[PDB]
Amino acid sequence: MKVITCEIAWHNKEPVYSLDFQHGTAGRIHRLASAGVDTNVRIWKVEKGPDGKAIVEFLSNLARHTKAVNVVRFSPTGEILASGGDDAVILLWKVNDAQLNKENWTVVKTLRGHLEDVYDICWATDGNLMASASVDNTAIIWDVSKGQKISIFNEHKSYVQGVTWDPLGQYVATLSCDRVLRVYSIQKKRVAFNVSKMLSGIGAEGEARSYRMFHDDSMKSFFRRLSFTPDGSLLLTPAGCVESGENVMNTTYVFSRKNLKRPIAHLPCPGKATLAVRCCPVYFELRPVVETGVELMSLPYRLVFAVASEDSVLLYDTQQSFPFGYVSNIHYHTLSDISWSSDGAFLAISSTDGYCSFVTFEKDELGIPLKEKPVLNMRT
Amino acid sequence: MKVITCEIAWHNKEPVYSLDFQHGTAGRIHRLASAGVDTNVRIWKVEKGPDGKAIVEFLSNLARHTKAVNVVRFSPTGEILASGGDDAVILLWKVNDAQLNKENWTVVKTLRGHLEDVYDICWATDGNLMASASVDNTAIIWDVSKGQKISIFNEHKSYVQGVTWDPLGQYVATLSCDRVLRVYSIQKKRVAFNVSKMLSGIGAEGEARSYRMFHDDSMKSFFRRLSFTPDGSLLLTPAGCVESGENVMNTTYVFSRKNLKRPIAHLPCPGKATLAVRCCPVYFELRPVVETGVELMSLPYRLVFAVASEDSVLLYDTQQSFPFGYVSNIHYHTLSDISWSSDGAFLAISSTDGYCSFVTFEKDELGIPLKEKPVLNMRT
Amino acid sequence: AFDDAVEERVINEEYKIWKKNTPFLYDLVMTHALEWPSLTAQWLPDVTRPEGKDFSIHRLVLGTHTSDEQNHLVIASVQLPNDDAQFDASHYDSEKGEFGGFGSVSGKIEIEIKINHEGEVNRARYMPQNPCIIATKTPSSDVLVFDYTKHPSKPDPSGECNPDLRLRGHQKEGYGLSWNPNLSGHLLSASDDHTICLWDISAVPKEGKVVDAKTIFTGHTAVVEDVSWHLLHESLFGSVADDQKLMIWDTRSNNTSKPSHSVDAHTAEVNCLSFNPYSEFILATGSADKTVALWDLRNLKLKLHSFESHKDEIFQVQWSPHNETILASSGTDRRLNVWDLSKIGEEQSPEDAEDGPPELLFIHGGHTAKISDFSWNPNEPWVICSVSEDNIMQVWQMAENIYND
Amino acid sequence: AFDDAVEERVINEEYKIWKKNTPFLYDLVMTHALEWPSLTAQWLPDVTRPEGKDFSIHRLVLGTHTSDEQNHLVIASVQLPNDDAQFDASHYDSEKGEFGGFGSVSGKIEIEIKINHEGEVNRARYMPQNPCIIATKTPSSDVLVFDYTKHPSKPDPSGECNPDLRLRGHQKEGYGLSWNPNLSGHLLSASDDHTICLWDISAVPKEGKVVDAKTIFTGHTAVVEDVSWHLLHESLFGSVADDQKLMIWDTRSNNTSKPSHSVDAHTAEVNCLSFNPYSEFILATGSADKTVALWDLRNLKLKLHSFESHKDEIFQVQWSPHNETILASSGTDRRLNVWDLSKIGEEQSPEDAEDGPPELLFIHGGHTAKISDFSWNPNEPWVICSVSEDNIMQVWQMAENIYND
Amino acid sequence: GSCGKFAPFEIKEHMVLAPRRRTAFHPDLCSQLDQLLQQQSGEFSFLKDLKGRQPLRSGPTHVSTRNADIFNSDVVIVERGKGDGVPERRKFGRMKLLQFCENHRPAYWGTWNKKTALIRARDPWAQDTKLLDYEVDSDEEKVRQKLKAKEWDEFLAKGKRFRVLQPVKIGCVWAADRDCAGDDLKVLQQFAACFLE
Amino acid sequence: GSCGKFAPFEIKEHMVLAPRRRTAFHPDLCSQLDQLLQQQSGEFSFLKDLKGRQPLRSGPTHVSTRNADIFNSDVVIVERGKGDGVPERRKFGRMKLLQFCENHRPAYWGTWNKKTALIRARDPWAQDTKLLDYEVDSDEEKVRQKLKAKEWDEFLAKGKRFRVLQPVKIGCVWAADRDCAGDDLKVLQQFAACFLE
Repeated sequence: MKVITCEIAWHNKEPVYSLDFQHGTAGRIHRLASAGVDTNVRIWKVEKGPDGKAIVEFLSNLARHTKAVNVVRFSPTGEILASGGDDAVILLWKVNDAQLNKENWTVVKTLRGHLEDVYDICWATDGNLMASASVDNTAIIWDVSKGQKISIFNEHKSYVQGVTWDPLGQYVATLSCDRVLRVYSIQKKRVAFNVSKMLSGIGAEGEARSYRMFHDDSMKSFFRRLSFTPDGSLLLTPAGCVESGENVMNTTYVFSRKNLKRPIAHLPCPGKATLAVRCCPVYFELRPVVETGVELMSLPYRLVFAVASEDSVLLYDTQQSFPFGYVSNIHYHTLSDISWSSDGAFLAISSTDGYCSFVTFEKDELGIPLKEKPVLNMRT
Repeated sequence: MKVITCEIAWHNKEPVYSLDFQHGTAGRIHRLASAGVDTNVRIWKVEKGPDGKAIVEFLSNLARHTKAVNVVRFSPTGEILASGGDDAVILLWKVNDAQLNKENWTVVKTLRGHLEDVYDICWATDGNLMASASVDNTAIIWDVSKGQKISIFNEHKSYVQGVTWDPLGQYVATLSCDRVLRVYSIQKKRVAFNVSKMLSGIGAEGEARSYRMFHDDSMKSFFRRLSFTPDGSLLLTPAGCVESGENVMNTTYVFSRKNLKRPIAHLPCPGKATLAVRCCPVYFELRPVVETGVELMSLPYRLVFAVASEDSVLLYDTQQSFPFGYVSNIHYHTLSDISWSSDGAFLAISSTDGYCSFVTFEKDELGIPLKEKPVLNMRT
Repeated sequence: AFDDAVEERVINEEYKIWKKNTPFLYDLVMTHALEWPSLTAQWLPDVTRPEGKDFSIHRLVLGTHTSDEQNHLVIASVQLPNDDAQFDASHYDSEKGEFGGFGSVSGKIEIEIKINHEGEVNRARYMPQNPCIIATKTPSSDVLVFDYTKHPSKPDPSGECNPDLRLRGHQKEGYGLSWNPNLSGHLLSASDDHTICLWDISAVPKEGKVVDAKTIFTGHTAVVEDVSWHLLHESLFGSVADDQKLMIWDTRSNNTSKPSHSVDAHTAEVNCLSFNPYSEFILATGSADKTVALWDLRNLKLKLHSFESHKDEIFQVQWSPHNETILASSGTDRRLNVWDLSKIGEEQSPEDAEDGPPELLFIHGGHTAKISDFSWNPNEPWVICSVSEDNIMQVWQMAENIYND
Repeated sequence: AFDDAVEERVINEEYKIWKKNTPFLYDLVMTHALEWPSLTAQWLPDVTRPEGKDFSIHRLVLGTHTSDEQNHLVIASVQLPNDDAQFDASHYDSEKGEFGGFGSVSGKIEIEIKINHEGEVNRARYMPQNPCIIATKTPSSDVLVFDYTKHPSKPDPSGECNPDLRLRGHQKEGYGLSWNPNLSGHLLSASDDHTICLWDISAVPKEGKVVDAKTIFTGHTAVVEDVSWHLLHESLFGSVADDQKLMIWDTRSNNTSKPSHSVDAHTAEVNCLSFNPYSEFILATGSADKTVALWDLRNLKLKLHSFESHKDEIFQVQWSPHNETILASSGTDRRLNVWDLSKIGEEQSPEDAEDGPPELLFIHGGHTAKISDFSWNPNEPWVICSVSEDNIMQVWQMAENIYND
Repeated sequence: GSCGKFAPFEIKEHMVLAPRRRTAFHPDLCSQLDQLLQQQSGEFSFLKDLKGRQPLRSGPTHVSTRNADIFNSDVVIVERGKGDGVPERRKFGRMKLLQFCENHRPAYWGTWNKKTALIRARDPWAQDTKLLDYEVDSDEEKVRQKLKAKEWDEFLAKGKRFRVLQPVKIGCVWAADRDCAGDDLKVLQQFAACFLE
Repeated sequence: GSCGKFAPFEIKEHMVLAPRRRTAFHPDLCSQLDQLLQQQSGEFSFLKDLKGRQPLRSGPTHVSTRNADIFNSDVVIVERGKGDGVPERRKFGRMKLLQFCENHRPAYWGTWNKKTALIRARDPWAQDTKLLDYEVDSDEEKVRQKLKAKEWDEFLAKGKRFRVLQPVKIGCVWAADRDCAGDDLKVLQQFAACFLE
């Protein structure tokens, strides 16, 4: 793997808050979207050079936002670009057929109904439903085609700093600043699971030592972007605390579908707190297996994902216990968002110091992709 | 000669308005001072590397100024640093024996009495008298040792954008926005010469065709920094217009001491208007002379100087008619100030785009320095 | 007589038509004419990837076959374009309708190290634990061991070589040579003396220069054509001889005259063998029957399969390091056959069966003479270097649409 | 006898003490031992300044003097540190109290081009209008002309040279050679045949290889030791011969047997001459009198001055290209004398007059044999390269405090 | 890793070594093999299991050294101009390199999208007439600016009308210089002083 | 500039040629010289006029080509730490290079500030004892950071406490890898997943 840190600021040295690749791409060159405090959403063209170093070409600028843009997400088809910011309005952009633009984008839908800054956005698999988290303690589910809100979750007690949508279309997961993870049933439109506390073994005096899983306000990152596995089997939630010794340690919790009230495991991240989780959309054939019960889940394939903390990125897969990659000390301030490319050859990382970076992989470096992507057991 | 354009902004990409080397240096390494709109006066250490490319080392920052700093000038001994800005107060800095500073500077005198922005400052040869030009239509002469104003010239009708002091201590030259050059007698403390109009040949029917020498408000530069020759023989005034044919041409006028009401000549600069003139303090032995009346002045030595227009720098000497150097298209916006080094090996150019550049000369490239610097026939 | 002229004409026409059809079948073709014919060819594990460059540099160990000149062990460099550089929209030929143009981009093949060598280099194989150590088989009874870092980049002004180690176990020349991938310093050689010699050079002093044979196996009754260590077991090794026999020997067995297992592999001389890198039970043996036999170590009585598309004797069989189901075999028929194991026993259309058995995947007929030796590139998949008798070396790779599809 | 041993001992002691005193007198000393002695040495006008490097690369044209081996015309490269790099606060030796340390910074001297040459290279001089063209004097009656860009960087496997031009005007060997700096292609040569030959190679066809003499001057009655064109006049040229005579010839004069001016320059053989680059009237002639005579072309009857600090015969006199008042002279006394014109006739302290006349500025005694030829560097001031008989080449520069002060 | 009298292999700055093994290390494996070596039971069929699973493969050798490849990019690419409107490069596949020692014509480096149904990998010598004439081939032989940070800022300030500056510097040209180029002399004469009397 | 059958001299990319003339071209000069060549008047004394004026000199050869040397600097030097407090370099003069072919000891590259009154340029062999022992010398043998634009901005934000980041990247390390370095394996094991039941 190679690490290319960009020495030129994308948003006039203002913090970059979000990144996302165009998932609809099926070739070798990719489209990337970045949001910043400069009230601009910039779309760039990313491709590898002859040597293998990533090269970024500027494509377009979207300045309709009046305040800082915090989250940018592409639809599963890569056709609609969702941008949310401090103006509490979500803009849906599409390609249409203004001096600085190589290609032009225009707003199609203005999703309104939030009262404060929007921090995270997640699409549904079909692309006709969307979910957004905001500072106003509410997570709103929107009908994309109608461009109107369809449900509001106000059970949160603080800022909602992360929302993910189940690829099987059964649950919606929200992480809030109140150290509480919430899982809402997509059919009941109510709260299905609450995950706030956690016990750690047996106490010294035979007591039930129970603490809070997630971090307090001391986190330096606005976001707690958890994520579902592309197959949907596992749920990865950053910003977790484990009382290993007399002091707590930062970790990312890993939950199963079989039981969502207790995680299978936790990936520890000593040092700073984990804030983002993003999975590679490529299903890989299993590595030559040394037979052990080490795998997080036992399925014929494996999936690579990345966990971004304040100052590092850890690259894990499904079957190994230890991460196969670790990058750190490439940005002078807290990281904001990570995004994989469609082919898995790029991992874009954004940080609040104003500069972004890329992690590139050679052909079949992560693994051998499956011949056919496994079919999903959708709930609907 | 070599040109080294700095790719890193000295004043947070804000415009740089002035530059001046420490004239008191007698070695190979020099001290440079830069003023900007960021309300900071930055002192750097400049020296040539092993290859010959200029290298800039940051030394100190002076943030006592509240508004943009427009002019920075070093005393002839290089011991007192004069800084003037939009706050109408001139700070005199000295080295005394604030986290970012390698060396510390503190204000000694706060010269007050101006009502608007200060644009130009000139020291006297003895270093005990100073002259400053300001937006308030007044040029003020200060007693440096007493730290108080000693004289005010209010004969100007617009902004005063340049003041120079006679090395022989007889005259003070001011260039104002009213297209008028003024020469004040240093002893009478009154106006000695007015140079505004100029005739060009005979008309078509004998009429006395007379136009205005200097540029109108269309000038893109705040400054009209004229300069005296280090020996004092000649006076160079930029921002001049000559009606050669039916159209005007930008030029820098060259006047003699014998008569100050008519220039000897004009150096034409087609394109943009000239704004700054700065002379090299090194007296050079005459080049192998092809016998012609080409020399501006006939003396055993010669002097190299530079004229900076909005987008170019022309390098002249005394005896040649055509400039021996020309540099252009190194900055994206108007140049502000130029300054020679003590040994003549450096020429620092500042521009309003936020970046500065250096013109370096190899050993004895400009000429052969005189064994002994000629003594000046001061008037006083 | 007319035989030589007719053969030359037919071979020239076949090479011309193969060159004309090469764009449809290959993604990389690099034909280079060496100074002298090479009897051996092996890819070195080194790949240097200079940062900021669009190519990688691989290395090859080769020999020279001079009738009456000075023979050399050669280490050469080959430049291969990087995968990221294989997609480039440099120029668009509006006539041919391709992103082509001959341009100036070309593969750079050059000789890096030449070392003197008394006699022909029958086969040169580097030690996996140390690529600096290379063992060469001479036309003499001794096996030579060189360290190319201890020799000048240019050969000596005159005279024969000064080998770092000389191993004297045989009585005649040989061609089979293999290092132990699990025990550093253990070398096996096979020769016409009907014996296999095992040396252990892991205890040689600094000033030592001659090593005697540690063990001699005399089970074979004919010329032992090839010997090869097992890729996962530090004790088992296979050998194929001219007596139509393949023998599996255990170094822990005290009987040096009877192998642990014996198999009547073929009906004529068996010239080569190679173990599959991904399966510890599967190996392949190429014979003079124009056949390649697949053998399972768990069932040695039954031949797993017989690849039968060659037209003459087979001298080298090597597995692909990047795919367990891919095999390769070369021989005197000037052809290099690549076979897929996963296509054995599959139904075939009547016209497809005309070309050959379903297990046959690819045919390389770019050689105008007997293919002396070929080797898979362990770093770049599907890249094979083959050297033939007419001092021709070809580093090639078949088209992606042939194996990927 | 004892003379050789005593001379060798004294010269070795003198070289040792000179090496010990070298830091006080030089800012640059580069002693290099060549493969063979060089009878000629000339600085090429090329100076390559690689960006991002602390040095420049100059080039030198040299010859070889082999008794019975193959002779070569050599073009060599010398690395000299840049002026900006001469001030460097890298290390501070707390013991010796200097910013010194031997370190790893050193001058790189290497041979770039070697061309075959039949016979010794008596003197090689490049054409100023084209540094690619170099004229060489052989021990034969012909003068050779080479273009080093038309010859291989390495010499031919065997055989003599292949000169680009052969000029046949003389009957014996010679040493004086000079191009015309105002007329391209005009070459003057002097030999023991008592004549001076002028060639014009500016009209040679592409396939031409032999050029006959355009003009022959026969004024001298002895061996014409040296000839040199005037630096500003395309018609006048000076010559010094063994008949104690210096003659100024005009090519416009139809009399090829009588010079335009004749001067009884010295009391013995005059071996060299050179015109001042800054004054068209002043020239200098070095004689066997151990003297250098200064001549004004406006008054030839009176000798302007006589420099008299040499201890033996003088063979080369060259002016400094960067200072009109600086002159240099070398000879068989193993010394290179540098003189200041502006110090002629100055009062001198009693102990200073012991060293020599006031016009004498510097003495270079780092050569243990006769200085065959020296040359000023036209790009770096005060840098002189001198080659002696004992295959020793020295590129040096005296201390700054000696001339600047 | 020194074997005998030979020094261990020295890995260069940008060298990569192909893996020595292609399978994970199983501890009991060899032992089990020994059992399967002595039982000689033909109950196991490897070819039968081959078609029931995916073939074991491995990828090209990549760099895995600690802190090996870390780079910085100071350039943003800005493309201006419609150009020729060439088709999509992605749909043209890999660029093939075909070079031959005996060919006077230089090496071929380009794509090949011609389609046939007769030139098979099973038969390299299979002729395909009416599409390829089998004759000897060798008979005879808009803007994409790479802006730096400062240039990117200027482009953002101006837009598509912005162009990178081309610095124009003229060296020291003197009246006494004789070998100085005449073009620079005339360009500097364009600024010649004009006197008044 | 082609002379005869020889091509004109080709100036390389970074080549400089020493000037062919050292004086400005005077048109009538030669003619006057011709007159002065035949008049032979001893009225002119060059040595007398030499002491009445400055010697004619010229400087080292410099580059004068159009657009020859134009460079960009993206680095600002920031010096931190008192260091050893070494004396001023300027007062130590030029660094002398003294190298000898016969010396086993490497070349000397350093200043020389020893002062004598006996080792004169007029007499190289003049000995100066009691200061220099005349024996064979060759007998046997704080932080200055170079910040980029982004690092300079971070330094301005923080101050002297700021230090440049050292990126830490660990390549692809897999459980099946056998030749992978153990240090990276343990560093990655430091992040090993912990399961709960």
